[PDB]
Amino acid sequence: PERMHYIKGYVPVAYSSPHSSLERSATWLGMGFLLTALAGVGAVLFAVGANSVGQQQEHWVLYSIIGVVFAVVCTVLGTVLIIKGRAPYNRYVKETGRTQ
Amino acid sequence: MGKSFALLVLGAIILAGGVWYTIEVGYSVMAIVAALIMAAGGGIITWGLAVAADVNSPTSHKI
Amino acid sequence: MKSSAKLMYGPTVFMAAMAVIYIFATMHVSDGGSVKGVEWVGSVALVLSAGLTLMLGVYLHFTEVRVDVLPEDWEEAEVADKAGTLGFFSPSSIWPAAMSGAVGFLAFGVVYFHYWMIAVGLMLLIFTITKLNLQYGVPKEKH
Amino acid sequence: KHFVDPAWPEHNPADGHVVTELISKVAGASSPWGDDKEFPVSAEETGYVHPYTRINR
Amino acid sequence: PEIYRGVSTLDEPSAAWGWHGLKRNTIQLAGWISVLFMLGYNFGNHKGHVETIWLLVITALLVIGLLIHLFEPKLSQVRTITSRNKPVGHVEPDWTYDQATLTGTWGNLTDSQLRSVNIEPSRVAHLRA
Amino acid sequence: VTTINAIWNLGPYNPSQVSAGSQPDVYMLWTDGAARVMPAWELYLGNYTIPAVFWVAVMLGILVVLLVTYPFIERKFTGDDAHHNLLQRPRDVPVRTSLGVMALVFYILLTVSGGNDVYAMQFHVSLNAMTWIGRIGLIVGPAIAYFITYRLCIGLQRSDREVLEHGIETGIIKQMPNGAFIEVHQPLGPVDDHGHPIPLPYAGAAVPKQMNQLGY
Amino acid sequence: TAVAPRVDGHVAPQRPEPTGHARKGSKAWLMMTTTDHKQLGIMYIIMSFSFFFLGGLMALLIRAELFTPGLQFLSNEQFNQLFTMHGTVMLLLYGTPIVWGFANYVLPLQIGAPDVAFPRLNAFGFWITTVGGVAMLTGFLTPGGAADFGWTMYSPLSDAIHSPGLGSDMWIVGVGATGIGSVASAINMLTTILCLRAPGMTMFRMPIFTWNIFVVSVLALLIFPLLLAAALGVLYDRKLGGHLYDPANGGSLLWQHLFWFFGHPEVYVLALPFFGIVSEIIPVFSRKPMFGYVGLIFATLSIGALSMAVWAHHMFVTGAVLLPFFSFMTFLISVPTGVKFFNWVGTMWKGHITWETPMIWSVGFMATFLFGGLTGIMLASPPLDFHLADSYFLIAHFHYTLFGTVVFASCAGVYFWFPKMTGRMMDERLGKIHFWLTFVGFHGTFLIQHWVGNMGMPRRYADYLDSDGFTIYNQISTVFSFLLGLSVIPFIWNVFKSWRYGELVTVDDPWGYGNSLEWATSCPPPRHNFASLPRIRSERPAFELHYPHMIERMRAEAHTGHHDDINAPELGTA
Ligand code: HAS
Ligand code: HAS
Ligand SMILES: CC(C)=CCC/C(C)=C/C=C/C(C)=C/C=C/C(C)=C/C=C/C=C(C)/C=C/C=C(C)/C=C/C=C(\C)CCC=C(C)C
Ligand SMILES: [Ca+2]
Ligand SMILES: [Cu+2]
Ligand SMILES: [Mn+2]
Repeated sequence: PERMHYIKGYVPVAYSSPHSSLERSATWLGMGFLLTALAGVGAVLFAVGANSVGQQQEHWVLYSIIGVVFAVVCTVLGTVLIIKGRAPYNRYVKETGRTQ
Repeated sequence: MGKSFALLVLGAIILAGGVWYTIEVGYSVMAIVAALIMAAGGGIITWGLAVAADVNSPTSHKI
Repeated sequence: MKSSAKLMYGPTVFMAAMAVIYIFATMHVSDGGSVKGVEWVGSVALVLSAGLTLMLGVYLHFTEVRVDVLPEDWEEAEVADKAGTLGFFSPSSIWPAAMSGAVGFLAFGVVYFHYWMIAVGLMLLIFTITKLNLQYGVPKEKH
Repeated sequence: KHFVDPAWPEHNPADGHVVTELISKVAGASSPWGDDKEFPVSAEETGYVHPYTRINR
Repeated sequence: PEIYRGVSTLDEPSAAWGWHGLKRNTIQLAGWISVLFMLGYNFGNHKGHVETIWLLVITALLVIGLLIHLFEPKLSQVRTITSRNKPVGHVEPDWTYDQATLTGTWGNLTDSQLRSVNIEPSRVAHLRA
Repeated sequence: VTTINAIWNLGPYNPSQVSAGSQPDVYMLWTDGAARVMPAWELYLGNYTIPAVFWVAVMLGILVVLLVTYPFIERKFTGDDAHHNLLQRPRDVPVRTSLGVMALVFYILLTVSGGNDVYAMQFHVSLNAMTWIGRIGLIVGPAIAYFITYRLCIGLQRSDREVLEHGIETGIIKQMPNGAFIEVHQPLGPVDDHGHPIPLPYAGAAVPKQMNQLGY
Repeated sequence: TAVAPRVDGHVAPQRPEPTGHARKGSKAWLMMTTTDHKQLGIMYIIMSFSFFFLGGLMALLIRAELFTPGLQFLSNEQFNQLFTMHGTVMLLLYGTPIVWGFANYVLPLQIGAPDVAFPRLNAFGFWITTVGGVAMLTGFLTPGGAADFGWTMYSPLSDAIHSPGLGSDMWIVGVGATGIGSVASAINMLTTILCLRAPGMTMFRMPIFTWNIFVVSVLALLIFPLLLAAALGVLYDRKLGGHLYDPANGGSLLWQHLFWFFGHPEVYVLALPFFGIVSEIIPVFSRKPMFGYVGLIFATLSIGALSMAVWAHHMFVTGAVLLPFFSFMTFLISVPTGVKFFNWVGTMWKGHITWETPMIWSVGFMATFLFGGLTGIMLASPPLDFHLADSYFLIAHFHYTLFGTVVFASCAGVYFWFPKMTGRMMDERLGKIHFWLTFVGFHGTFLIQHWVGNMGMPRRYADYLDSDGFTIYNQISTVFSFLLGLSVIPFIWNVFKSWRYGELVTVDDPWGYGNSLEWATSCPPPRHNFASLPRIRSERPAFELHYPHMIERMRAEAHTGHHDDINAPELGTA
């Protein structure tokens, strides 16, 4: 423990190493929000589709705007959080020069 | 190759025996038994085809 | 237990977000072919499903900040690391079958709703559970 | 000071602890007879008495 | 392992301590008497025939069981080979011991492969000599 | 604390009146159940008749004779006449204990057939189905009881031998440096120099099967 | 990395004897007191298939009655009870128990543990599930028969007013006893994976099967107690004078929402483990590792996460649910299933496929479930569901998905792990016969029911007129249904014969290229599953154990355009 040791010519499977991104909570939370973001895409599609046949005439702008707002906040949150969770991996790749 | 011919032929008449009886009897309880005879014929047909499949591409090479 | 403590955060946040989205949606969208108004069944289920996954995740994380670098989680561990006692495991026991039968008797009792069957079922059930829990601690025969 | 059952294993709290609601020194469940024991033991140390017995013919 | 009053200790571990083996003829006799009684049951004053279906099914299964117990047929152990499985004369190498010793199935690995398993060949050159 | 035979609400006897649940006492229900399951076979011979209830008398008498004369029909097939003073554990005598459970299920089927009027009323199974359950069960259920009881007894004594030749399985599992998962067994008798128990001969006395039964 | 010195006169451990050599009485008391995960899993599997045959007999009776117009030998009541009990036993007594049986046998071998976390709890789960099964089936002994309200048990039809008779109650208890049996099985599988993993087996070196079982464990723990609460509420309304499910309280839609919130995760619980079983089978017989491993893990977790939001697409014709939201979510849940399909065909891409029996079953499962899910997408859109809902189109859809994911893939799993479970190999010829019979009989039975569903035949119809215009299609369905019934004869005979006289297994992996850890140990395993643990270093312990010379290739060709990271300098010191 406390440090790894690889000889030249040896390539391991990278997962669950101390530098791995799967081992940290930011990444998984970002996956959750990234999945959530597609709901806003569905919402805006529902709004404009209902508009296409002359329905939802009294609220369709609000539904489209709130769908887009939720989508953009969720997707940017997921992307940023994922990148934060992957920062240790980038530092390790700078450190060692091995990708796996 | 092999038994698959006869196992098919034995079925082909039994299936013919089934459907004929099905078109003979009216809507009745015996129509159920006619369906069973017909399906038994179909099963022996596929049984012949499956032994043929095993003979064409064996995967248990040594008897 | 690091990875599994933290991978539970995706399902729980997704369920919570769906719960809030759904509550706002059903309380506002007056679409034809449906009736406006918040529905409590479904929303309660979503929030308490998020609750279940959050309970699991938070307990596992709260525990995992205590434990050491176990060899099963160390990516280059040797088979000699885990040498020693793994733990105690029950070799055999008749009591799972007995208490399954007791629960069956109780269930049949509430089927017909004969009160004596319910009472005898509950008594038999706690008896069998107690015998299960005291199996490896019954005193030696007192002479 | 508090009482301690002598079956309790000895340890130094200053560098660890024996068992808590969250963590323990075992992967599975602890031994009902004490993890500090070292089974097996001798025949006479077992306390068992095997009976010789015969029946009529 | 000795035989006591007709039964082997391997089949009945307490064969010497009591009454263990009923003769197969007795089992047959009891079964046939039971079948005769259960076929007699269907000569009473009952009118329906659901009773008959139950009786006839159970007696048919009784007779099937009694016939197989009478003859006790057998099949042979099949001697085919299905896949990379090997015939009965095979000897299985301890792959784990070979892995942990670089001997047997893990012996004579080249330098590249030894590096591929995080083992420097310098610590192994004499072992493969 | 429990009422029994509340006669005050049954009224006095007169031969024209009867109740749905009118079974005899519990210890007589078997001889009621016999009368319920006999399939009405009656003989007519000119000026005479043997009623259908003579056969239950014959059956119950045979049932009582078998119980009365049991030790001698045990002798004739067991092939011994020794002066035993030590008891047999029932697991070690699978034939007799299997016949005992067989007789128990026979007696219980007779009993519940005697009480089937109440059983069908309460648990909602058809009354004809209960009589036929009694009839066919008095043949079939004894056989199933014999089979299961015999195999269970053999399994019990196999567990006894397993302990006596390998020692108690504590349940403490430990991993060796090779990764092999081993369970430390605690011997009862001496151990060979290879480090494993020497088997003890079974003696008919109970074998301890856990470590809480050695004081630990 | 350490290399040990040689041992003087070493001999491999005595691997256990195969099955069929057992003495008299060698399993009775062992069975009654069992707390071994693997024997217990075998009996799980046998009991589940017993219930499978029992339910399928009722299915064949249904088909025989619908062969022609007019009620030939069933009434309306008997037909109703038949489809109710067929659905209930096939979903709850076959499917979920077979899932937990395969989990109990395989998962400790895959994660390199000796036993499950809680043995007696596992035995309790088995026995209580069988108790629930017998309670559920006891309804037929009632003079009035068993429950008759469909496997969903919609209200007010299940009210005390509208469903008297004790069979309706026995269903409720039989289901509940089954549900807690499932929960007791799940408590183990989470705790086991969390606490008993082998050294060096990090979480992302687990096989895909145990990942699916993990996700299914959390999903099942979410949803079984909700069923128990709803069911106890219904029994409370029935036996006492309760009013919670009264229609004037909104009880009908309350029950529908609560039940289907339970029920759609149940179908995903049946779905994921068999996806995992084929995800283990396909890499072995194509001699290629699993394609997109962590991608498949993310897809499985995505299915688990989406299953909880999809539930109300079973109610598009109720006029109560919000259509666009649930239609969008049940479109989203198609994506990871398609990812899994793409990964399967990808790992098969330019492989060396050998066609032993489990590979045949796996490709058959893929072919069937493709059309099943393709039909499910059509059911997902409301405007098509307005016509399709609760018709024979729905029947064909869920029989495609269930018969594909459960029956085909469970048979694949049985053939795959029969060596490891018995120490003997199944008859190949009987296996092919069984496969072709089941395949042709199935597609004959259920492909034509799409058309009767479209033409207008509703589900659960016991009798129909000659003038309606769909008698010939039912006749074609019925003949191939009897063929489906006949198909299981070779399966039963093959299992029976192979158990007691089958080909003995010598090597640890008769298929040759087993990737997962259970193929490194003996056939059968010892009592505690492992006489020695390999050096676990990837998702293929057994493969890299048995083929050391392949390792340098296996680590190098893994990624398209793989980086130069093999040439990177040394990183530390011992
Ligand atoms: C194991 C058991 C089951 C599985 C698996 C299953 C899968 C699905 N089902 Fe289902 N089903 C429904 C929808 C789906 C969807 C969307 C999927 C998904 O798993 C399907 C995804 C699977 C695939 C295999 C996808 C295709 C694969 C690929 C690779 C391409 C990706 C997809 C693309 C590109 C989109 C498709 C493109 C197009 C152009 C169409 C709906 C409603 O949307 C109902 C209720 C209808 C009603 O009115 O009652 C329903 C009803 C049932 C019932 C009803 C029981 C009863 O009523 O009593 C059962 C038991 C059942 C079981 C199962 N079902 N299903
Ligand atoms: C896992 C889930 C399921 C499987 C598998 C399954 C298999 C079949 N199904 Fe189905 N089912 C239908 C037809 C079939 C047929 C022909 C088979 C086949 O797999 C059956 C053949 C397979 C067998 C396996 C039986 C052969 C038995 C033999 C050959 C011998 C028996 C004797 C013995 C002694 C057995 C040996 C015993 C030993 C112990 C060794 C039909 C229509 O043709 C409907 C709709 C009808 C309506 O109107 O609502 C239906 C309804 C349902 C429902 C909805 C119920 C409801 O709406 O309430 C569900 C959830 C469901 C699930 C499942 N079903 N099915
Ligand atoms: C009063 C007092 C004193 C007391 C109480 C009352 C009384 C007296 C009582 C008495 C009782 C008794 C003694 C009883 C007895 C009984 C008995 C012994 C019985 C017997 C029976 C038998 C039988 C029925 C048998 C049968 C058999 C059979 C069926 C067989 C079969 C076989 C086969 C089929 C083979 C194969 C197997 C299987 C399938 C399982
Ligand atoms: Ca009809
Ligand atoms: Cu669904
Ligand atoms: Mn509807």
